[PDB]
Amino acid sequence: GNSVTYNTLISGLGKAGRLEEALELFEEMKEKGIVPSVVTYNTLISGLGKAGRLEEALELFEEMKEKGIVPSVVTYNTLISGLGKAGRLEEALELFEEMKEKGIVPSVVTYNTLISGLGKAGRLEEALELFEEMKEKGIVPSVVTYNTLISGLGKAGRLEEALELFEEMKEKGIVPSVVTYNTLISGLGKAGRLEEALELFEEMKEKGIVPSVVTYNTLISGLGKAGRLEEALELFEEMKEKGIVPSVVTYNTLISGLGKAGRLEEALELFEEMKEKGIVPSVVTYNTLISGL
Repeated sequence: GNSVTYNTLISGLGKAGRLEEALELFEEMKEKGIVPSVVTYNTLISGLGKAGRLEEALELFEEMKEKGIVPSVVTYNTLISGLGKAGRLEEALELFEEMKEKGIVPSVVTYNTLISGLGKAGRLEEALELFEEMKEKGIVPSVVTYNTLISGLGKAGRLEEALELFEEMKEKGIVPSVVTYNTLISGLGKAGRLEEALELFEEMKEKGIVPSVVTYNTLISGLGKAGRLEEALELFEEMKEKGIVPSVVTYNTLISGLGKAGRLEEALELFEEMKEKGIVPSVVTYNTLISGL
């Protein structure tokens, strides 16, 4: 047993999940003073990552550094992924800087990862810039990345820039996720801009993706306060003739907007129809029927 034996053996242990034994195997691949392969390090360290075991992985990465062994994307990208899941962002950005300083090219999933991170930790403006580096060196922003920026801006209330990133999204060709559109919906909705919203709902239902219940709900909430009851009923019987389950929020909304605009009976049979589908009639609905008699 020299080298590649050990390595493939580790390929097997690794895939089997028998990792501690692999680490110990490394201990015997080191005690007698031997050098493993970059492949081995990659896999072993990847396992180290997946199973949380991160710091040891870093130390082994440094050990690899003192061995002259050159990392390779998936290596770094892993490290990064690890540090990111644990939110140790800045250190990972540091190592990423090391990466680009040693000539190795950050991938797309790389930036995607960083951005996932920095977005999660809110520091957005630091990351938009990473993303713009990302375009300036060519690498295509996958839907992941974009949607990240989108949710970011969304909760940050930059609004406009996002829509730009959104209308430069579809134009670039890539497909806008569902979560995207529903979040955008939250965007325009909060701002109470029904028009541009609904038209983006038109722009989404025309591309082959299906709106979540949340979209409907909020939409008809905005409309719920907007007094355009009719088109809301339209979207909600459409909701029926689309399959989506009307949440208690939605039903309570319609019934409240109907409780805002009299009609009475329709809402009562809507209340029956609400029960027949199994639901928890919230007291606010009841009080809605109170404030209308």
